[PDB]
Amino acid sequence: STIEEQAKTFLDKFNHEAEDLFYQSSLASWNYNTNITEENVQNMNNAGDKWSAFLKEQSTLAQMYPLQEIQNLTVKLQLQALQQNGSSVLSEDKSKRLNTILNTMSTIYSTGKVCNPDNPQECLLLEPGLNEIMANSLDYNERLWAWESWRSEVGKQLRPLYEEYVVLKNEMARANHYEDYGDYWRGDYEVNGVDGYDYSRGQLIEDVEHTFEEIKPLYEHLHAYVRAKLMNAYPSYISPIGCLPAHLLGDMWGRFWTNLYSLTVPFGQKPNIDVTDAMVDQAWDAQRIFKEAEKFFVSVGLPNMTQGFWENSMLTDPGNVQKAVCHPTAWDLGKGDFRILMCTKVTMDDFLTAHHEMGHIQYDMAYAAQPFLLRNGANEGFHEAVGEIMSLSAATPKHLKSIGLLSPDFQEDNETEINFLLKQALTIVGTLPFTYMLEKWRWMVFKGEIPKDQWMKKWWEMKREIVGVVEPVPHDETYCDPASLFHVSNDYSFIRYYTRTLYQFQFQEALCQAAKHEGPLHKCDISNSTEAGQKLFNMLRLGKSEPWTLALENVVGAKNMNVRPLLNYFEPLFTWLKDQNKNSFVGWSTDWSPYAD
Amino acid sequence: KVSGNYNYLYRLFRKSKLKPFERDISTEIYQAGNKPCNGVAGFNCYFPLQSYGFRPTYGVGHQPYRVVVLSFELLHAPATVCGPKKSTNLVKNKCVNF
Ligand SMILES: *[C@@H]1O[C@H](CO)[C@@H](O)[C@H](O)[C@H]1NC(C)=O
Ligand SMILES: *[C@@H]1O[C@H](CO)[C@@H](O)[C@H](O)[C@H]1NC(C)=O
Ligand SMILES: *[C@@H]1O[C@H](CO)[C@@H](O)[C@H](O)[C@H]1NC(C)=O
Ligand SMILES: *[C@@H]1O[C@H](CO)[C@@H](O)[C@H](O)[C@H]1NC(C)=O
Ligand SMILES: [Cl-]
Ligand SMILES: [Zn+2]
Repeated sequence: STIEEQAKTFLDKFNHEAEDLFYQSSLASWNYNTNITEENVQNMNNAGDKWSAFLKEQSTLAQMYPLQEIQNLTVKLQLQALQQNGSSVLSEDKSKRLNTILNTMSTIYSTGKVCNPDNPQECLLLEPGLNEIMANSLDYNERLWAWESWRSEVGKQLRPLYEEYVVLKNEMARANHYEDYGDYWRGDYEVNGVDGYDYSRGQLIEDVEHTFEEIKPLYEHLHAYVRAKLMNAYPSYISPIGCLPAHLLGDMWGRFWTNLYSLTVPFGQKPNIDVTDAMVDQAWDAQRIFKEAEKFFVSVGLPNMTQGFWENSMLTDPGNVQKAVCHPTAWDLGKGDFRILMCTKVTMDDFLTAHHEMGHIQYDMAYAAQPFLLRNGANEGFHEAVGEIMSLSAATPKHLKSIGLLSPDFQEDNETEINFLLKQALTIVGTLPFTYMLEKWRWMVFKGEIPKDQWMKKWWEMKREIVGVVEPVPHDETYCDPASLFHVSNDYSFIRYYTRTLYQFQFQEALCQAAKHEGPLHKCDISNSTEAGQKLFNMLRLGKSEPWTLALENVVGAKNMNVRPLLNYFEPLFTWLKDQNKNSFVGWSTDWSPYAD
Repeated sequence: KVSGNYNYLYRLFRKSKLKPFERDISTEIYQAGNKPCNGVAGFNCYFPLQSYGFRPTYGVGHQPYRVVVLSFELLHAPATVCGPKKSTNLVKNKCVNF
C-alpha cells in the first residue's frame, strides 16, 4: 500500500530482470570480442537497443514515483541513479543532434589523418604511425613538425563541434538541474543524507587544491631534473632556464613520461629488473601465472577463483583462426561470471596486467551478492585503485625473490632502487599535475568563465606556469588543441586518474601498516598476511552500498584524501633529487618561447 | 540448455508469509499501492511470477540444483511404511538365535 513497498517491489523486479538482460548483452559482447563476426554485430545492436529502451521506459515510469523521504538510504540512491534520463529530458531533436556530433567527433578522431608533402598518397595514420615514429626516433625537427601538423589537421576543424558540444552539455546539465556539465560529473562524488560525512561538489575542488599544493614540490624537482637531462642531450633547442617543449614528452599529449626514462636513466649500465629469462627457462604459461595469482590471494585469505572461470574463459590466444581484440578487458557477465580479453605474451608486463585484471575480477565478486545497480564502485576509481595496490604488492622485490623467479643472490642495490623509484615517479606521479590542470580547464570552460577567444591562450599559459611546458610554434584562434585528447573526444572525465592514484597510494600505506611493515614502502609485501586481507575485505564486501568517504575511512581513519603516503613512498627519491639538483636550476620562465629570435 | 531454461516459475509477491505445507496456486495480479487494479497488470500492479531460467555457463552457487524433501509424521495409525531388516544369512544345524 505505502509507496515504500511500491519502490521496493519496483527495485526488486528491475534487478530480477536486469541481471539476466545484462548477462545476455555481455555474453553477446564477449562472443564478439573473441569472434568478430557480423552476426555478433547484429547481436550487440539488438542487445543495446533493447537494454536502452527498457531502461528508458522504466526511468520514465519511475519518474512519477513520490519521494516520501524513504529511510534506510537504500532505495534512494538506486532511484536517483535510475532517474537520470539524460538526453530525453529535453526535446529529442537536440538529443539526435548531440548523437550526430558525438559520432562525427568519434569518426574524425578515428580518422585523424596526417600525411607528409613529400609523399601525400603514402602516409601513416595516428595509430600506430605517430606513436612508433616519435616513441623510438628522437628527431627534433620531425617530432615538432608531426606535432604541429597533427594539431593543425585536428583542431582547425574540431573547434566548432567542440564549442557547440560544450554548450549543449552545459544547457542539458541546466535542464538536469546542474550549473554545468563539470558540476554534473562532480555530482558522482556527492554524498547527501549522511550527517557528519556529507561531501559537497566544491569540497572536491578545495581538497584537490589542498592535495596539489603539496604534490607540487616533487613535480618541479622532477621537471628540473628532466630539463637538465635534456639540456645535456639537446642544449641548442631547449633553454636551461625556460619551460620544456611539449613534443619531447614521449607521448602526443603529456600523459606519461615513462618513454623518457631511458634518456634520463641515472645509471644506464646496471642490469634492469626482469625475469623474462626465467619465464623462458621455466616455460610458465597463463595457467601457471593464474596459479600463482590464486596462491597469492589464498595467502591473504580471500576466497580463490571459481573453477567455472578456469574451464570457461580463454587464457591462450587462438592465432588468426578467429578475430579478437588484444586490448586487456575484464567483463562482468553477472550471475557470478567473469571473463578476460588479452593476448598473453611471455614477459613481466603481461604477468602484471594479468594479475591486475584478475584482481579486478576479485574486487568485482567482493560485492557479488549486491544487487545489480550496486555491482560497481561508488566512483570510477575503486576498480583501478585496487588493481594498482595489488600491482604494487606483486611488484615488490621481496615478492619477486620469494616466489623463486629471482634468485636471492641478486637481492637489490641503491642504484636499482633509484631506477625503480624514478620509473614509478615518471609513470604515476608525473601524470597528476597535467590531469588536474586539464580537468580544471574543462571545469572553467563548462562554467563559462573562459571566453571562446581566450581558450588556447589560457591553455598555453597554464601549460607555461602550472604545468611548466611551452609550445614551440605559435597558434591562432582556429585551433581546438584541448579536444585533441582521446577521452576529451570520447567525453570522459580525467579526475578519475588523480583520484585513483591518491586512493592507491593511501590504501597501499594503510595495507602496509596493517602488515606491520617497516622501512621503504616499495619493498612492502602483502603475501601471506591474513589480517590485512580481512581488513581490506571488510570494506570490499560493501562495494558502493556506502558513500566513498565512509569506505575510505574504514581502513585509514581519515576523512579526506592525503598525500602523506606518497611523500613517505618517495622520500628517498626526494632526498636523491635534492642531492642531485643542488647545481641544477629550479623553476620555469613562462615568457620564454622556443620560437623567439 | 545453452539458450535458457525458462521453464520454471517462482512467486515473490505474496501478500504475507505463507503457511507451511500450504498451496497458494493462483494466477492473480499483485498490487503495489492503493488503486484497485482489475487485472490490467500494468503500472504498480505486477505479475507475481518471475523468470527462473538457467544456463550451463553460470558459475558455482547459481547453477540449478534439484532438491527433494521427505515429510515424516507419527500420528496414531497402523504401520504403513518402514525400513527392512538386517537379514543375516541363515545358518543351520547349530545353536543359534532367530
Ligand atoms: C566464429 O564465428 C565463425 C562464423 O560465425 C564460426 O564459423 C566459428 O566457429 C566461430 N568460432 C568459435 C570459436 O565459435
Ligand atoms: C535496510 O533494509 C535491509 C533489507 O531491506 C535491512 O536488512 C536493514 O536492516 C535495513 N536498515 C535499516 C536501517 O532499516
Ligand atoms: C580453492 O579453495 C578451496 C577452499 O579451501 C579449496 O578446497 C580448493 O582446493 C582451492 N582450489 C585450488 C585450485 O587450490
Ligand atoms: C607465508 O608462509 C610461508 C610458508 O612457511 C613462508 O615461506 C612465507 O615466508 C610466509 N610469508 C611471509 C610474508 O613471510
Ligand atoms: Cl598541449
Ligand atoms: Zn584496470
